[PDB]
Amino acid sequence: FVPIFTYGELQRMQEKERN
Amino acid sequence: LSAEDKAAVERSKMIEKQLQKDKQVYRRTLRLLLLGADNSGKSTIVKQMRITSGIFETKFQVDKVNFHMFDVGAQRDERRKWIQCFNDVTAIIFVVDSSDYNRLQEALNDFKSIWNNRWLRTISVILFLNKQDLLAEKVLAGKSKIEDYFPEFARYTTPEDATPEPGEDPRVTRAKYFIRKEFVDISTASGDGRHICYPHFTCSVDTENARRIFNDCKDIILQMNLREYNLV
Amino acid sequence: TASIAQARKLVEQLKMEANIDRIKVSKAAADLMAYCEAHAKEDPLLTPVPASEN
Amino acid sequence: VQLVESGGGLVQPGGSRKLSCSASGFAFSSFGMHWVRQAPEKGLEWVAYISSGSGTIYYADTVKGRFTISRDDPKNTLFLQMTSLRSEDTAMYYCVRSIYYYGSSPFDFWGQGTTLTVSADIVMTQATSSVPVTPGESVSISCRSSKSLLHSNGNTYLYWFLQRPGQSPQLLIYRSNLASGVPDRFSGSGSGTAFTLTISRLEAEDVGVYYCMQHLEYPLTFGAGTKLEL
Amino acid sequence: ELDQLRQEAEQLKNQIRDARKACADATLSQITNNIDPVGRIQMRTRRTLRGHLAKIYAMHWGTDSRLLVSASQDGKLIIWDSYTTNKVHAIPLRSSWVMTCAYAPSGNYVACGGLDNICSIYNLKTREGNVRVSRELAGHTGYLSCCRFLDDNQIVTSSGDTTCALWDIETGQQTTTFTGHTGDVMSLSLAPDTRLFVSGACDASAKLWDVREGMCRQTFTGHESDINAICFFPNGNAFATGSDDATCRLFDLRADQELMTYSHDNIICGITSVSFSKSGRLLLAGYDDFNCNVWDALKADRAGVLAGHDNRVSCLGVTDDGMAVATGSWDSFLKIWN
Amino acid sequence: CSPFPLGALVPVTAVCLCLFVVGVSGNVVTVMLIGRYRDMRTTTNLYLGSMAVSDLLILLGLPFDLYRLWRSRPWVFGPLLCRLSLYVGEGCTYATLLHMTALSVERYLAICRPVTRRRVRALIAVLWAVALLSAGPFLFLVGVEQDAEAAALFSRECRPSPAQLGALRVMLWVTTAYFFLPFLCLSILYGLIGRELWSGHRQTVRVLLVVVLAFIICWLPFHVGRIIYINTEDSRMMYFSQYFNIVALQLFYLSASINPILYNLISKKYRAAAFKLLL
Repeated sequence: FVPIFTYGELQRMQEKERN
Repeated sequence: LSAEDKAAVERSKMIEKQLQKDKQVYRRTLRLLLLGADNSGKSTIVKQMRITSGIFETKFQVDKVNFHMFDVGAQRDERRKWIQCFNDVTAIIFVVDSSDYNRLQEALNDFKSIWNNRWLRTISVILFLNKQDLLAEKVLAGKSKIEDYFPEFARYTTPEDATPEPGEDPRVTRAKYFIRKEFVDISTASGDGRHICYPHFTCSVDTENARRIFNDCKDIILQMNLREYNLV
Repeated sequence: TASIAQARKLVEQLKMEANIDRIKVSKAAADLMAYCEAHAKEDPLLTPVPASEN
Repeated sequence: VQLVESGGGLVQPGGSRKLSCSASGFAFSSFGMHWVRQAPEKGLEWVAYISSGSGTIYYADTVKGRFTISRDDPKNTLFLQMTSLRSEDTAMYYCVRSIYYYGSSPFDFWGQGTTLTVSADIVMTQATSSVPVTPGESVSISCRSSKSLLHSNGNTYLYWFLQRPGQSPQLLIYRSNLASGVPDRFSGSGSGTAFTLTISRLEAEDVGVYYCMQHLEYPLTFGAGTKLEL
Repeated sequence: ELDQLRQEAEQLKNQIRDARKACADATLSQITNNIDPVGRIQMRTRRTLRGHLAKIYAMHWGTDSRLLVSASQDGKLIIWDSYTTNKVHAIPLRSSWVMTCAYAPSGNYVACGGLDNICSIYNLKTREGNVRVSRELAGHTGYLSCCRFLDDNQIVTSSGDTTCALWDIETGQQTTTFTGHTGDVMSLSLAPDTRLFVSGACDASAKLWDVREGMCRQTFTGHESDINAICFFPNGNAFATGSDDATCRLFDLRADQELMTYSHDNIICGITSVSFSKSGRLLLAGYDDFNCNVWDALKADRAGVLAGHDNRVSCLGVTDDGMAVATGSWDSFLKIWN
Repeated sequence: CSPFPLGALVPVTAVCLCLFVVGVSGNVVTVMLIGRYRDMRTTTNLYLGSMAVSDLLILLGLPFDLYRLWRSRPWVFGPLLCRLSLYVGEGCTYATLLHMTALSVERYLAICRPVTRRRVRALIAVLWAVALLSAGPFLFLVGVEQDAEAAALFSRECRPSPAQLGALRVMLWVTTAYFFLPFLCLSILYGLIGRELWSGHRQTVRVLLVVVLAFIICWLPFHVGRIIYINTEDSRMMYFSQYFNIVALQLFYLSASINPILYNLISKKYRAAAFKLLL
């Protein structure tokens, strides 16, 4: 299991940075 | 299943346990073959290396390793048959007296026949050139020269990497190195990297014969491991 | 002398071998075939017997 | 081969006594040991059994738990720790060797035995308890078993023993097969449930009691015993 | 003098050759050409006997087809129960380099032989219950090649000293000596009548010997290498001999010449052991190719192949009733076929 | 905004397919040579065959993973499929590590000495059982798909659980034992073997050095990237961890494909058997 981020976690993280 | 059958099965299991126990001693004990002509001084080694008869067994232990050396008795010179039994052994101790320049051709032919055997293709041969003092005396007295037997002795030169022993004349060193090279010429022939010869110089009074055989067996076991354990 | 003795022994050995009643090959082959056929049914290897006899 | 038992004597009920037998002249480690008692004016009874190396041990229902058997292969001696002796346990015990393999003859040698004067099972039965016969006449002894002794392998596990007056039992037949040392006059044959022991010609030394035994299962059971009067 | 003797011997050999050729009215491959074929005989490993610490070299079946004895160079002789696969007895040999073994017809004694040049007979029916040495038959100036019991008191032994001898276990002396061969004898073959036996040596020839007279009557040739194995026909009038030339030949005592030749362009390995079935219809022979091929005794066609071993098949034995066959190899296994 | 855009994804996919093909071919050849020939079934040969089987089972996961990294929004064939996709791969990885450690220990005991088939088989079975048991939590902690009626249905592929991420973290922190201990073992054993042989021998020590260097360069980045993944706190950290983890994936597949090249193809008996099979 090589951890690889998915499209879902990119948008979640981006929405958190912009509050 | 009757009780007699169960008792027989129990006895069979006991015999199997006894055989498994004997395996621990059989696999650890290294078996070696001792060959040589009648003039060879193998008897002096057998008598001193104790650290219508047929096969003669000689057992000794050095460095906690038990070695079994076997010497052929009254068997005839028909070697191609009974030599098949001594296959799969660790090594074959081949002793030859290099001081007798007369019967060197017979010894070389025997070594070539043993090294080029179909069954001993994977068995190494430990070469021991016994009776080096007599050879030195004969080559220094000038009575019998090696040129009278081999025409190549007059053209052979001492190798550059030859490390002579202290207190030894250059003639004895050159003669022994020529003999070693003549033996290695046949040893390397048809080698194929599956078996290697180990030329060594020994004498009747040399008590270090058990250590040389021990080192040779260690090297052979190391090579066998490197081959089997996928390291060569 | 052992050479003459061995020669005489080999000579006498061939005399006893030459004076032997040798039959034709045809009759010997016929006898062998008859013997093989007389015991063909009594050979578990030639005829595999059921598992009840093994 | 020789077995000399020791440890017998007068013991009160509930006491403790250990019988000891000395083995010599054979491989004591390879042969299994058996204990068979003989009450006064009675038949034989199997006590216990031990295999080579103390790997398999069995006791009879009448002695299980109280008595324990042990052997000493290095010293070549057999021990029988008998605890909680009862008034009915008074009997002469015999030490018997046995070996189990294809062609073996178990119960071949019977020791001298020692006396201890205190203070489903295949039951064997013999319809003939006493048969007076004359010398030279062919004697025929019959035996009967409640369970068929014919195993799936086809072997008949029947044993015949002859105990002469004042001597230990002697093995005659172990399986039709004649035991070593026994004359060819004795012969045994029968079906899985019916057995017959026929003597070709009786002699003066053949007098005694004949005991039958089955070896189909561990709980060996002996017979009533057929005595022949001269 | 010697020249005239050699010329006379050559003339006698030529006369014997011409006589053997004159009696060759027809070959065995022509009379048996119309017989029904044997087909393919498939054999599967029924029992797998293991326990030997070294290579298995020799084995022999006794009178009872259930008991089996095998010889291994580890110094142990184990009696195997072919039905229950149980080890009956274990005999620790003094000499580890054993090369042959024999099982007496009565089942009471067994013999062995090897590089020790001494045939040791072990008693199995000892009253003490332990297997001990009965007699140490010595006198052979060479390794023992094969041993076979004639009865419960007499035994014939073969050695690599080019000489055979008939031993008497009662006294331990050679009652008859055979010195006609010119090579190391490899294997023996006793006739069913136990009155005659033919042996083969490294001289590529086999000679029929007599037990009582102690003289050779017939000499068979035709091989191009050393004869390692030999087995007599169940009837006792013929025998086969195996050699390293990968060609098995069938010789008849009545015809005094070869009858059939078994060979194949695909087999180049030597023959180690040869055996016959109960009726002699199937001829089984062991080869150095890790397999054991079965040949037709009347058609020379390969009826099957046994490839259950992973090393050289060193021995081969068929039970007296032909119910099962045993094959031993250097891989310390002894598998039973059928 | 897309993960690993097409600019750099095509070369990654190409190299992944090439390494997959190479590893599959090598594992198939090794298994065939080990099974068809009996003499090639020794203890070391059994270890190599088991390791090749494990690697092949890992390579059978490249197909699915190539699909995850290309399209992570669509389905992944259900939770059970993903859970087993992650479990078999992790178990085969642990088994390969344990087999490498056992082979190193055996080589040390054989060469640096001053063995039984049953014992070796039992040890291999115990190692396989331990590897399969250690990856147990991956069947419950992760592997569950996690998120107009069907527009709602999209955006779902294995992701770790949100609340149980701490469990995955503390587990991956313990998984480091599968790196430090095998690394130390291999290093020390190869150093001792070189000291004994080099101080034939030169080729052996060079092969051992190459093997250990490849092991390091291929496994250390994997654990480093995983530790970074479980330590992601900022957006740029995640952006860098994506590249680090894809590089770790490439190195892991390269190691899984070159394992037989370093272990099997370097042997003399293996090459002899391969030539005798092809001819």
